[PDB]
Amino acid sequence: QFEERHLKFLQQLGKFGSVEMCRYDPLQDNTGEVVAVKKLQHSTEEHLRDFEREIEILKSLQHDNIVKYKGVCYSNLKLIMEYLPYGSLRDYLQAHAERIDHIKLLQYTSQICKGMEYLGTKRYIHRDLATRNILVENENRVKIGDFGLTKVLPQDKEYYKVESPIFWYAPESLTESKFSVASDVWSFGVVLYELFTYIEKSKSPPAEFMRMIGNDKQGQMIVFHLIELLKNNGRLPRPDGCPDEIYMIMTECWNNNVNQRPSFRDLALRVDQIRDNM
Ligand SMILES: Cc1cc(Nc2nc(N[C@@H](C)c3ncc(F)cn3)ncc2Cl)[nH]n1
Repeated sequence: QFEERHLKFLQQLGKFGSVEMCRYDPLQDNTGEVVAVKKLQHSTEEHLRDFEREIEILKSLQHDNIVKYKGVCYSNLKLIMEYLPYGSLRDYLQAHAERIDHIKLLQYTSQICKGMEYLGTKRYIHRDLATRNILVENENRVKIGDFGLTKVLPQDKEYYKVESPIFWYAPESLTESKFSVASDVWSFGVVLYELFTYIEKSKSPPAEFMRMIGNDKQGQMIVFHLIELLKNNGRLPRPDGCPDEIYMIMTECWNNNVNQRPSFRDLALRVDQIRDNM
């Protein structure tokens, strides 16, 4: 119930659709809060339907580590969310690496873990866990910030079959397009990896996987060699300075065996506990 004429454009925030920063100024004086505004660019009939489910998913979530839904706006459906001022975790970490210690990295880890644990109780599968999709609210709090690929599990099965972010994808997601809580855990493992690399560019999952495959490989061979690599227990390497106990968590998340991957409940308790030993 936001009126389009009351959303005053401040700046673009980034790019299935674009995000803008706007001030909702309903009294048309100069007051009112800044908000984030997501819309589709050239909306095909399939994209609109998916965007409408994204909205209902986001509207259905209330959690300290999940970005807050505010409303919608029709002229061109726009989704209105709270504005989180420190940007993506990926960008915040690059910008402020010098001030972020391992204890802080594990505070973030733990909050992402709690948000995912909560998603799992709603039977939601995120499908796009990555630091680019986590927002920073302040130095002490991060929020899962985008739900554009998120799906609801069917009532009677524990997975769901659908450019993908292939370097964050579990093997069964690459080979069968099967997504589950277990494949979110795989990707979480990649998130934890990103964090302890501090986003040093040549240590990103794409750069590393491309070197391990061979930087000669292009187009469509890439995914085939990645599947092969993962099937042969090829893995992203331990980041410089990542403690043994943390890399062990990553490697456990990256089990080819779906059922042997840990739960977000398990992950949250171990990370919290490692945090205290520090
Ligand atoms: C929904 C929302 C976005 C913000 N804020 C910012 N967003 C962005 N980029 C967008 C594309 C983005 N959206 C979601 C996400 F997970 C990451 N990045 N850059 C800087 C800021 Cl400050 N507050 N609320």
